[PDB]
Amino acid sequence: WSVDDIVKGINSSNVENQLQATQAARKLLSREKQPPIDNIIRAGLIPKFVSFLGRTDCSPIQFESAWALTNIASGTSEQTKAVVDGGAIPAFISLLASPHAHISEQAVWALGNIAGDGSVFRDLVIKYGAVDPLLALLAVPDMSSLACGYLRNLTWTLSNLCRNKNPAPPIDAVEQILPTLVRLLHHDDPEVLADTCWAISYLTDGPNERIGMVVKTGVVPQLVKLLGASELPIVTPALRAIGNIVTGTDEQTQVVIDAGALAVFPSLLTNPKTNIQKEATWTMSNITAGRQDQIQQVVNHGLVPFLVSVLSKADFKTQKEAVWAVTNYTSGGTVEQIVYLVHCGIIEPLMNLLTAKDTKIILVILDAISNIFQAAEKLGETEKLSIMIEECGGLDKIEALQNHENESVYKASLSLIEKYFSEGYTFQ
Amino acid sequence: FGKRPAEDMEEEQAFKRSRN
Repeated sequence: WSVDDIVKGINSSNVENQLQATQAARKLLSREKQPPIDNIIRAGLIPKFVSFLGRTDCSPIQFESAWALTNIASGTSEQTKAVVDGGAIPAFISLLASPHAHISEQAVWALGNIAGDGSVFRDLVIKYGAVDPLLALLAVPDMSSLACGYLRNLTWTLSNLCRNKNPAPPIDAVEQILPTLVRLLHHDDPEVLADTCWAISYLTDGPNERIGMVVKTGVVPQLVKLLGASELPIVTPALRAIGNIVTGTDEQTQVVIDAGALAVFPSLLTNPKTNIQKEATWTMSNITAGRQDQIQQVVNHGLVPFLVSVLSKADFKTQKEAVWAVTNYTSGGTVEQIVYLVHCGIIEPLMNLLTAKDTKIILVILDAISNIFQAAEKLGETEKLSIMIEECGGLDKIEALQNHENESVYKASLSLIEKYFSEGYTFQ
Repeated sequence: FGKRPAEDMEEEQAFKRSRN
């Protein structure tokens, strides 16, 4: 059909001619590679589709128009906005109660698209009262009463209500949605678990208050389990959620450790996927940023050698994260812990990254070495450590930095040269 | 040397989906 033929049909007072045109429009919007969304908007059809959502009598045209509008709302912000301006949100929310499951579904989907656009339309969908009727659909006794296609859409739309910052989702909305997300995180469908993990990913990406909310529900254990799933779509978000939680307080970080996250991290730190390695090493760095007893659990779960090898073998983005992990460790750790780091052969692969062209990272490594030297001083083993650094070719790279553009680099490298180059309570 | 927040995410879930 032409867009003209669709308009002529929709404008007909004949209810069957309207359905036929809306079918034709649903096809243009779904089957086409380059859909004529802008043509349909300009033809002034959005308001008519939106009122077809209200046609209880003819549930076919409720469904067909819900599809059409889904796909229009799936475009650019201009196109989504066009649908919202056409009054679509409260009409979709009304359809959530539809006794026809597949129409409810399409409304769940449509609302998901709108909420996905950003913080504005997210907050708006909530304002129109989308939460109560959405959670009500997952309020059944047994989750497996719902078809898996219908359930994935609900979980996805729910994740979009948890998404974005500036501002974050309203607290009242998060408090209400979380109990359902806990229940969803124990479902055995991979796609649902990925969607749920994404939701919790977004909720933990904020200040400690928001993290506290997630932690109190008791989901950290179950996330740690999902950390070691086969399905990479589950691991990626689950790891990001865990990473976000350890950005919080020492007590919040401990929940993660207490939940046995450190057992799974060897496979994360050596994952086939670059992205998982980075994120794992980033997560590690935030734990080596913590209390000395937390550093000791990193040591106890045998992870230090894994960080040492990530620092050697990984791509640069990941190596940067290892630099941070190692330096945080040297900053917070006891002399005993630093000795152990040296024994795992940190010195060389760390100092190798001094030839990196990243002024920030260079300063972080020189700090690490400064910290290690202070541990050495307390043992009276600055000579031994000097000689180990010379043997790792690290002295050549420190005095190489005395011809660097940066002044912090120049003076930090100088102070090391001047100062130091002129049981586990020894570096042997 | 304290806690550091995340970069941007490389592999993002869909914002919007069309039904095809």
